[PDB]
Amino acid sequence: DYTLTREIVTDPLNVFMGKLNDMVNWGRKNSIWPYNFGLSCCYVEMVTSFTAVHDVARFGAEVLRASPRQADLMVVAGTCFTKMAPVIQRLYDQMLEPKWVISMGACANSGGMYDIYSVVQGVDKFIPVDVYIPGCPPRPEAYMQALMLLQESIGKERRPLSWVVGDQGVYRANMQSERERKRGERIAVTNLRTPDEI
Amino acid sequence: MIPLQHGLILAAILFVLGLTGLVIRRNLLFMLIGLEIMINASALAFVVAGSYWGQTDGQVMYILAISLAAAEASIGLALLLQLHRRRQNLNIDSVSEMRG
Amino acid sequence: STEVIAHHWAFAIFLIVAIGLCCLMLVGGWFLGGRALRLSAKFYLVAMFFVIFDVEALYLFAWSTSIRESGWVGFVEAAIFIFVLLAGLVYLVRIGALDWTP
Amino acid sequence: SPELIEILLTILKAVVILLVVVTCGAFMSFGERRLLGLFQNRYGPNRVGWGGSLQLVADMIKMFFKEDWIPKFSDRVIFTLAPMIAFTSLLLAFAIVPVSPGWVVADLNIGILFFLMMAGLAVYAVLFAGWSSNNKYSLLGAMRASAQTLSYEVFLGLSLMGVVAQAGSFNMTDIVNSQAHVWNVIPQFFGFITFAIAGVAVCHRHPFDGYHIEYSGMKFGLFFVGEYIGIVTISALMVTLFFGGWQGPLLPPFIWFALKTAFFMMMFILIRASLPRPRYDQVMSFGWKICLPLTLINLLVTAAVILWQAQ
Amino acid sequence: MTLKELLVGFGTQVRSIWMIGLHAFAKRETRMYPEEPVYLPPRYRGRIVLTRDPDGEERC
Amino acid sequence: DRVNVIRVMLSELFRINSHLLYISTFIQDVGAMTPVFFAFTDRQKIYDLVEAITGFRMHPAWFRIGGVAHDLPRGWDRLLREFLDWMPKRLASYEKAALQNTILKGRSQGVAAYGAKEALEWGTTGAGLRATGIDFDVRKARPYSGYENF
Ligand SMILES: CCCCCCCCCCCCCCCCCC(=O)OC[C@H](COP(=O)(O)OCCN)OC(=O)CCCCCCCCCCCCCCCCC
Ligand SMILES: C/C=C(/C)[C@H](O)[C@H](C)/C=C(C)\C=C/C/C(C)=C\Cc1[nH]c(OC)c(OC)c(=O)c1C
Ligand code: SF4
Repeated sequence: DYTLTREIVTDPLNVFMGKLNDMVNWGRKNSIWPYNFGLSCCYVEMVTSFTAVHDVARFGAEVLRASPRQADLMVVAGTCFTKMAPVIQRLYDQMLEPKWVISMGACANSGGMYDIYSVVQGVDKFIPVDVYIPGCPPRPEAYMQALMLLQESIGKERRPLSWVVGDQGVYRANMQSERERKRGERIAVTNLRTPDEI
Repeated sequence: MIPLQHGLILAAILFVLGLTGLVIRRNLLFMLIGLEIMINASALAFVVAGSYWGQTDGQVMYILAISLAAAEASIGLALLLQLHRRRQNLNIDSVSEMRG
Repeated sequence: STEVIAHHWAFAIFLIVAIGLCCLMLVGGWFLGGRALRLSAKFYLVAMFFVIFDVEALYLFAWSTSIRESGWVGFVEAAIFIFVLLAGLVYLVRIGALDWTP
Repeated sequence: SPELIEILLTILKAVVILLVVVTCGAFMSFGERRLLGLFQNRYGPNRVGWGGSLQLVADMIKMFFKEDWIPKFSDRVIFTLAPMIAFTSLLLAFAIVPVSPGWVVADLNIGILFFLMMAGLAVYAVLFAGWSSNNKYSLLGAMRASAQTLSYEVFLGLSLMGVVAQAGSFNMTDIVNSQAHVWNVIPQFFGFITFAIAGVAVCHRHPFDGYHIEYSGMKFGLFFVGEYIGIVTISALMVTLFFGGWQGPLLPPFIWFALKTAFFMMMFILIRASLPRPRYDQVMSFGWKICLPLTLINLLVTAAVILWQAQ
Repeated sequence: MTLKELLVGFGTQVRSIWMIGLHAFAKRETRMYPEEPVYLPPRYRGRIVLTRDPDGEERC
Repeated sequence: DRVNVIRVMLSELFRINSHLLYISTFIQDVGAMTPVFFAFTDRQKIYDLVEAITGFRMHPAWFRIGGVAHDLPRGWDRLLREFLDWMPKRLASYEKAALQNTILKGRSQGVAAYGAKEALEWGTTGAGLRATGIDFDVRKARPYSGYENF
């Protein structure tokens, strides 16, 4: 099952064009350039993930450009304030295709604990979001897990290869949700370690 | 194999084209550009003349020519900066107050 | 000689293939993918210093390749040249022309 | 005819040198990532391929299939023109380097002079990128960077003039043949350090590093690969000018050239990873007040020593 | 500037270069997620569950 | 007393975490890159201890009205001893590698300086007030939570 934005359609993918599309998606998922955007706590956990004790560089995502033109992925790592919501919208509009959005934290997901007059309740109110991460803050390894989720989503999509030949239509993959996928093993947990130990 | 007349013809053509660029343009920047075209064309003429005779005299006068060109560029661009600072425009007939 | 014309051909092919590869990968970058104040005079000052001292540098370029045949008199002339150049440089430094901050 | 065979062999050697140095620059960027990881107690990119060696191909594919974006109210020709300047100037600066006896592109009688022409033409990339972006922030940043690289370019040839004076010629074969007994790093040590500083600064490397916040896709790739091509160029130049070139006692000469060049590239990596960044005016003062008189005094002392031995 | 502080600065740059070069030979501090499983303390606050009593019903 | 000692322990641990982040970010603002990676490794050691104590890294939410949430786990002293053995050599290494560099000194010394009067009239407290020589720490002038015992 696939989603069009230019709807619900089927997989359209000839075998040579599919192979080149596979290599294009492979090169796109194996090189993701996030935008250096410092909002709040979750950005500090992102730069914790970037450092040597964690080494997100192994996935080829250590670039962290300061310009929206060079960067591909927008990580909303913090609260969407009413003053910074046009700033986030302009920074998203100043990006280039392909563009992916990862919302770090309950602030970026839904507004989090701050149901307040000066906070936008989630960045998905006005920009599309590819991957959400819960946590306040999510740990750096959760950020890497969402990075592999984004890589899996990129490796299955079918973007147009060229702007002169082909269907100019964004083909995102309706992946199986992680809750239903991991319900087979999360329920089977019986005994955990007692909290008195370390 | 290359005639000397061809080299001086090319140098003369570049020089007189630089003369057009100096005359027909009111902008002082293009006037300095045309001046540099003329002095570089005359330096090309000296190099052609020295290369015909097999002597380094043309290259020595070329070195003197480009030294003059560099220093003239410095002075002319400083004067252009002063004109733009104190008049906010580069019109060369705006600086025409002294006459008669 | 065959060696000199062969190396001229090699240099020409080097330049042509470099330019062709660079513009070709420009063409490949453009072809693929789907669509969606007043400055200060200090810049002029340091640039004009650079130009003047590059002409002094070209004179020293001409000198340095032929020190052996010019003899000691060439060393004396270049010493006067370099002393004048250093006097000009000290003049520029001391009056705060080369100091970027005021 | 044997003449055409020799011509074709020379052309093949030249194009082999060209693809080798371009691939070496790209893999040197990959080695930048890996060696920064090694210096910073981590791994760097080591998942895309065997040991991470296929990260470069994926990155180049990503920059190839990125949507190109020339700004709407920019100057198209100048904006696209700055990256071919930044690539081709340093590539043709590498073009004069003799990597091995017989494996030379062109035995130009100017040589290091031709490197000086290419280094002079290299500043137009920064200036054109600043102006053509139609951004006053990029304009100010490129004005500062171009003033930096002019103030450090003004003594580049004067640093090289000690090696030129000791060789007695502008040809690089004579330069690498005059280092048979002793390498030029020993007499021209002050020239060596001034040339190293100037070569780092004209390549806009750390700690001499915005005017790139408007480029994206393959133009940014052009700028960056041209910068690494310049790194390889400066390393090979200092190998050929101060460390004997290809000359070595035991190993084949190309192995010596590659080992010295790789040592100088890893010195580039260490210089970026170690030193912090000085302020703009401090860099200006160091480039004007210190380096230029040092090169002048070095040239004077070199000439005095050369004329002293030849009584 | 004064030659003394210039030489001291050059020596300090050499010291920083040598210290990073010594760091090049050290052992990696990278915890290799996801190949290396991330150790978490027993009382770490993550995914929320509802448990069961030893009889077998739901505790809530 | 045990509540006071526990809260002092966690406050000092988070103070070391914040100071490590501050020093690394200042050094990165000057231009050196490696100390931010090394200081975040040290912050990961701190986060290991804090995860063992409370159950979270950044916002433990562990203090309570009248005490703390849970008790100290069985074996926290091993992690604290490991951290106290890990820190000082690395801190001296950070000083030698970046904080004694003369380029960093030229960038940072004498920049945005103010005396005690400017700190007092603007309400600046902390290191900005104690760099003026005004010895005013809340932990010593108006003590709280058992800081007198240390
Ligand atoms: C292909 C191979 C090439 C690879 C690279 C190898 C060479 C790297 C060269 C890097 C050059 C960096 C130059 C930096 C110059 C900085 C000058 C400056 O002004 O620095 C500021 C600092 C303080 O300035 P000051 O005015 O005194 O401040 C008072 C106000 N607070 O002033 C100071 O701290 C004074 C000291 C400045 C630096 C002195 C020179 C250091 C050179 C770099 C270290 C080289 C180590 C050996 C490298 C390998 C050699 C084989
Ligand atoms: C082959 C072409 C390319 C573009 C390559 O893909 C790579 C990306 C090139 C290079 C030169 C590698 C590394 C430099 C870099 C872009 C970032 C390091 C970094 N990393 C951080 O986090 C870990 C930071 O902390 C916030 C930083 O400040 C800094 C500065
Ligand atoms: S979700 Fe929590 S940790 Fe993240 S920015 Fe919001 S308050 Fe901070």
